[PDB]
Amino acid sequence: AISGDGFTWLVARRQLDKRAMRNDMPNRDIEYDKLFILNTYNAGTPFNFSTSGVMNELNNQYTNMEKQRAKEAGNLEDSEMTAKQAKTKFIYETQQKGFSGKEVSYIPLLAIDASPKTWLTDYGVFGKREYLERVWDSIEWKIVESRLPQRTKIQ
Amino acid sequence: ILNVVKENNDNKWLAAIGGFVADVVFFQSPPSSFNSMGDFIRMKTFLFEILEASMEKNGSVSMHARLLEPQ
Amino acid sequence: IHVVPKLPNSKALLQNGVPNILSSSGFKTVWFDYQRYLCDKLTLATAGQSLESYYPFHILLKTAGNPLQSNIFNLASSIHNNHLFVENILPSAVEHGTNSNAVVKTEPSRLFLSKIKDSFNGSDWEVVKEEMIYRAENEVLGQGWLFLVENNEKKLFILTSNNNGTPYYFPRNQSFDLNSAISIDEFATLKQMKELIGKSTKLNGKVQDWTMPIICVNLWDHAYLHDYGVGNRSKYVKNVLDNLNWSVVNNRIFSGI
Amino acid sequence: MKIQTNAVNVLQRTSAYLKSGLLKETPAWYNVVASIPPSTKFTREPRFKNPSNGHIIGKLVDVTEQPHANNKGLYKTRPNSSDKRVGVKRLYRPPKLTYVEDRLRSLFYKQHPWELSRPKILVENEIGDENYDWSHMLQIGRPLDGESVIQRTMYLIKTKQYGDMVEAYDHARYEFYALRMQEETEQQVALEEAEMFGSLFGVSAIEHGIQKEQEVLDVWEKKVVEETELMAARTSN
Amino acid sequence: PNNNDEVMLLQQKLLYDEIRSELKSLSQVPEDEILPELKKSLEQDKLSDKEQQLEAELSDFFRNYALLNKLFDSTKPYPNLIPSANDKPYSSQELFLRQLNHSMRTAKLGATISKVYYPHKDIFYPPLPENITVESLMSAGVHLGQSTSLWRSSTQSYIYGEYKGIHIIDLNQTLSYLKRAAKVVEGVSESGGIILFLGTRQGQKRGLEEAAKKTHGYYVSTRWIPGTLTNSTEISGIWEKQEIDSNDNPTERALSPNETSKQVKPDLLVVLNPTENRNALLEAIKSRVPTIAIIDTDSEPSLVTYPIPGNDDSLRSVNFLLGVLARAGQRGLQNRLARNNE
Amino acid sequence: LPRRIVPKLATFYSANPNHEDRINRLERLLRKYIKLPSQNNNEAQQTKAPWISFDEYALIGGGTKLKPTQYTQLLYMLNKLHNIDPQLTNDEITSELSQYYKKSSMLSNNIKIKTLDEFGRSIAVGKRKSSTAKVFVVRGTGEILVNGRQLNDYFLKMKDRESIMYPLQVIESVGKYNIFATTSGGGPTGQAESIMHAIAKALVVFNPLLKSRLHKAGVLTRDYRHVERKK
Ligand SMILES: [Mg+2]
Repeated sequence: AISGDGFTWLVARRQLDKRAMRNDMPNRDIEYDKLFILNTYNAGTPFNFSTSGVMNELNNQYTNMEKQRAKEAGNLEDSEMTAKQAKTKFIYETQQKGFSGKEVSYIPLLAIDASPKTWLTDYGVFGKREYLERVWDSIEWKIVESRLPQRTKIQ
Repeated sequence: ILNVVKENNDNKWLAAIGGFVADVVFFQSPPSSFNSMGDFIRMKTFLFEILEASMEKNGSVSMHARLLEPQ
Repeated sequence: IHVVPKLPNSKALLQNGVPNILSSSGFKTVWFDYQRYLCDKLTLATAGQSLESYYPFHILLKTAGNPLQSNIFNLASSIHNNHLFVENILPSAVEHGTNSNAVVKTEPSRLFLSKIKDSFNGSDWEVVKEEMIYRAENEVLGQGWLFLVENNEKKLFILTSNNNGTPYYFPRNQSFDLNSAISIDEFATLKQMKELIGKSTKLNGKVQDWTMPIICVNLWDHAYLHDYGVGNRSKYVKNVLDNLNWSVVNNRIFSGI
Repeated sequence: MKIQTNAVNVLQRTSAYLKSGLLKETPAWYNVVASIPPSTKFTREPRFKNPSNGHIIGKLVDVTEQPHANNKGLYKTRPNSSDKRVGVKRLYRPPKLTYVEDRLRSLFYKQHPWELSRPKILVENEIGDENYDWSHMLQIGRPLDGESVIQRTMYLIKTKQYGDMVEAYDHARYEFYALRMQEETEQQVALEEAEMFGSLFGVSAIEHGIQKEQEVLDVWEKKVVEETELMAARTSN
Repeated sequence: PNNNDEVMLLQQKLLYDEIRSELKSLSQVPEDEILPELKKSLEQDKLSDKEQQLEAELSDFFRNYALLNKLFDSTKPYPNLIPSANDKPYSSQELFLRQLNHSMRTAKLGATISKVYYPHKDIFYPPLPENITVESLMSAGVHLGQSTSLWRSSTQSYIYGEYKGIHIIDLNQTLSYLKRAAKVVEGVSESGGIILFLGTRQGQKRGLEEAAKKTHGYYVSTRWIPGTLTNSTEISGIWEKQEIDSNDNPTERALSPNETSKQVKPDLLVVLNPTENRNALLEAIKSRVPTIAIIDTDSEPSLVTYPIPGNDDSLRSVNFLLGVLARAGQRGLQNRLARNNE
Repeated sequence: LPRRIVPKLATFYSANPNHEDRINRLERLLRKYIKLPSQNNNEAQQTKAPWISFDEYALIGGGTKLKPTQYTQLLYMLNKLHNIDPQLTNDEITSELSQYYKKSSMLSNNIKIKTLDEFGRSIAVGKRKSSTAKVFVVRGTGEILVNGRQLNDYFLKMKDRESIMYPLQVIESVGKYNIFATTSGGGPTGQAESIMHAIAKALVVFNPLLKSRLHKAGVLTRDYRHVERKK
C-alpha cells in the first residue's frame, strides 16, 4: 500500500509503561506484551517513545503564544476557543496513552523496505508484489526470533 | 448517549456511535450532565473509546465503548 | 476506462527518449510503464462508480476533501502531475512526425520573465532555477513533485509536494513532512490552514483555491534513478529546468486576450 | 382492443383517393410507403423452446419412453390426466427466463449482507465492448463485486476445473476475500500516509453523521416540547 | 515578441482614464474660481501667429466633428472585460477567464476515457441504422417491457420472455422494425415531406427539438391539441406558412390568403409515447398520415403503420431510438440537397 | 427548383408556436453560455428590469393563445440572460434581449433635480383635506412664522404644533432651520398637517440621503382622505 518511501515493521510493544527506573534492567525492561505491524514513511522511526506528543507539545506552545497576544490586545477569552483547544488537547492526550501510563515503546523485529529504489531496478514498475513475495521467501527467521523480547506473562 | 438510565437489567448504557448502537461502560461514575439533561441527553455529543467489536450470528455488530470524559 | 494519452512524436520518444534529460529506457519507465500502471490502478479503483466518467484532474478535486478516497486522490493526482511533467519537458507538443522538424528553440516569454522579477524581488530566471533545485533537495526527502505555481494575486512562487501532492488545493499540497520534526513556524502554517478549512460552510468542508501550476518536475524514482542514480536527483532537476518546452509553459500563464 | 385496419392501409385508402380524383396530388410519403410495406398480420406466434435454459416446449413424453418403474415402484402403462389435456396455451405464454447465476447471486448476498451497501450503477456503458478473461477475477472496466465472484464461478465450472458448483463457488469466494483485503489496506494506508505529509480534511464521515443527527435532533427537541405542553393542557381538562 | 504592441494600447488606456478623472474634477469647481481668472489671462495675453493657427484649426475641428456631424447612421471575445491593474490581484471575471484557459489545455491531462456512456451523446451522436446491434439496444434498456400484470396480449409476438416480473421485448425484432422505420423516415425526408415528432413525457423535449432540427422537421413536446389534424383550420390556420425551394431556403414570396389558410398536413408522424397520445393516433388514421411509434408491451401495435417494439418509459431508450430515426432523416435530407447541387 | 409550402416555425403544431419558438431561442443562449457567471450585484438588487408587458408580448407571443404562465416563463429566462455579469456578456445575448426591453428611449423624464434658490431656501407645497401650505425652509436656529404670526398665536392646539415639528424631529434638525410657512383653506388641522407635509418635502433638498427616513416616518405621503358626499 505504501506509495513512496517507507518501511513495514514487525514490532513488539514494551510492557514497561511505568516509566519508573525505566531502561535499567536489560531483561525486566525487555518484555513484550503483544506484537504489531507498523508502517513508517520516509525517515520515520518505529520506536514512538522519542516522538509521541510532538504535535501536542507544539499545539500547547501555539495556544499559549496566541493567548499571550490576546492578553496584549485585551480580549475576554472566547466562547468556544477554551472549549475547542481543551477538546483538541484532551483528544491528543487520550490517543497517546498506554494501558498503564503513557510510555508506549516498540522493539523493531523486522523491516521490509517499500522504497522504489530497492525494487525498481530488478523487478520493474509492475513488480513490487513480486519483490514482496521473494522478500518473504528470503527472511531468516533466526535473526527475528533473536530480536524477540521475552513475553510478559503477567496474565 | 441515548438513555439517561442504564439499560434495564443491564449494567451498561447505550450510545449511538457512527450509525451503530454500542454498549458504553463508564470508568466509575456517570457524568453529571446525565441527570441535568435527562431525556434530552441525546442532544449532546460525548467522546467515546471503542474497546472491541464483535459479530453475532444474527448478523449484528456488538460494539463496546467507553465514555471518555474530559479530565 | 482511463487510458494512457498518446504523446506527440511517440516513435521518436520510444527510440531516442527525451534528449538531454532521459534516455529511451528512462522515458519508458516514467511514462509508458508508470502511466500505464497508474491508469490501470485508477480504472480498477473507479470502475463501476460515478468517478469513472471524470478526467483525473476533476477526480482529484472531487475527492480532495474525502479522507477515505485518498487512494483514488493519490492515483488521480499522480496521473495528472505526470502528464504535466511529461508535457513541459517534451521536445515538441506539435506532431512533427511527417514534417521531420529538428529546430525547436523555445525561450521564456516576456510575461513569464516579468512575473519572475515581480514575484522574486528582481531575481533572474537563472537564480530562481537554483532556488528550485535547492528547495527540491532539502524539502523532498523521498518521492514528491516540484512545482512553479501562480496564485490568485498574480505572484509566481515555488511549491514542493511529498509523494502525490496536488498544487491546486492547498489542504492537499503535502508540503510539510510530519514524519520528521517541524518548527513552530511550520506548525503555525498548518494551524492557520486548519482554521481556514473550518470557516467553510459547505457540508463537504471544502475551500476555494485558485493556484495553478506552470512548471512540473517529477521527483519520483521512476523518472531519474535509471539514468542518474541514487543521490544524483539534483543533476536531474537541473537538466529538466534547462530543457523545458516553453511553448507549453508560456501557454499556462494567463494573458487575457 | 380490436385489431385496427385503418392505420396500416393508409396507402390503399390514399390510392383510392388518387385513382378517383378526390386527391389531385400524390403525397410525399406515398412512394416511400409503397416500397416499404407495413406488417399487417398481428398474429399470435407459438414458441417451442425456452431461450434461457434450452428447455423444449410442446414435447409430450409417451408411455413408450418411460419403460422403467417410477420412484413409487410402479410402471406407467397408460397416459395420465395431465397427458390428456391439450397444452396449446404453453406454446403462446411468454417463457419464464431462468439462470443458474441467479441462484448464486442470491446466495452471495445472503452470505455477505454488507456487500449490498456498496452502491451499484445499473446504467450500462456498452455491453458489446466487454472483453473479459475470467481466468482471473479482476477485470479492467468493471468493479470488484459479487458479480465478479459469480462470473468466476461459472468459468471454473465451464472449464471443468471443478465439478461441483459449491466447490467452484468457494474457490471464487476466497479469491474475492483476498482482493477485498488488499483494497481495505490500500485505503487505510493511503489515509495514514497522507496525514503524515500534512494532508488536512474538513469533515470526516463520522463528523458528517454527527452534523446530520444534530439537525434532526434539533427539530425533534422543539416538537417534543410542544407536544409535552399540549398534553399538559389537554390532560388538565 | 509582440507584447509591446498591447502595452502601447494599455498606456493610452491608462492615460485616457487619467484625462477623464480630472475632467470630472473640473466639473465640480465653481466657474467663479476658473472663468474670471482664465479670461483675465487672455486679457493680459497677445495671440501669436502660431497660437492663431489653433484658434481656427480647433474651431473647424470642433465645427466639423462635433456640430456639423451625423450623431447616428441610417478582443472579439469578452470585449467588455475591465482588466485589473498589473499590481492588483485578479478580478472575479479574470479568474473565471483564467480558469477557462486552464480547462481547455491542462484540465484534461493525464488520461483519456473510453467505453463510458455519456447521456448527451445519444442526441448529438446517434449511430446509423446499419451499425445498430442487439448489444447497443440492450445497453439503452430498449428490451425492458412493462409488468406482466399490465400485459396487452396483442403484443405477444414481440415478447422474448418474462424476467423479474416484467416482459422482455425481443430485440432481434426491435432491430428489424427499427431498420424498417428508419428507412421510412429517410425516404420521407429525401422526398421533402413534413415529419412531425410527437412526445409529451417529461424530459423528451431536448431529443425532440434536435431530431426536428437535423431533419428540418417539426416537434410537439407540450400537448397535442385534439383536432390539430381533423380541425386544423380552427387551430393552425392563424399560424404562418412559408414557401421554400428544393434547398429548403425561404423563397420570400408573399403568400396569398388562400394559400395561408389551407391545411398543412404532416407527411409522417413519430410518436414517442403512443399510450398517452391516442388522440393524435386516431387523427392520423382519419387523416391518412402514416405513423411510427414505440410500442411497449402494454401498447396496441395495430394503431400505427410502423411499430417499433421497445421500452417507452426510459429517456435513454426513447432518445436512443429517436436519435437513430433522426439521423436516418438527416441522411435523407443530405441526399436530397446533394442531388440538387449535382 | 420545385417549390412547396411548409410551416414557418418548427413549433407550428404546438399550442402556441410563437411563444415556443421564442423560448427555444432563449434556451439555446442559456445553453451556449451556461458557464458564464452571474452578477454578484444581484445581491445588491440592481434596479434594472424593463421588460415588455404581458399585453405587449401577446402581440408577438400568440395573442389570445398566450397564457400567463407562458409569460412568466419568458421573464425567468430573460432575467437569467440579463443577469449575466456585464463584463462577461456578449453581443448575441444583448441582441436577443433588446427586442424584449420596454420601449422608452424616444421619450425622456419629467424630473429636474431640486435645488436651493438664490437665498438658500427650499420651497415645497403640501395639501391636506381642503387646506394648502407653501413653506420656505432655510438654515437657521428654529424660528417659525405661520402667515406672519407666531406659531402659538396661529395654532392654539399643541397637537397641531407637534405635527408641524415632527418632520424636523425625525431628522433631529429642529434647531437647524427657519421655517416661513404660508397656509390657506380648510381648518387648523388641515393647515397644520399640510405644513407638516410641505416641510418634509422641503427638507429632502438639504440632504437627499434622509428621504428614506422621511418616507418611513410617513411624512412624505400625501393624505388622500377628504369629505365624501354620501352615496
Ligand atoms: Mg411503457
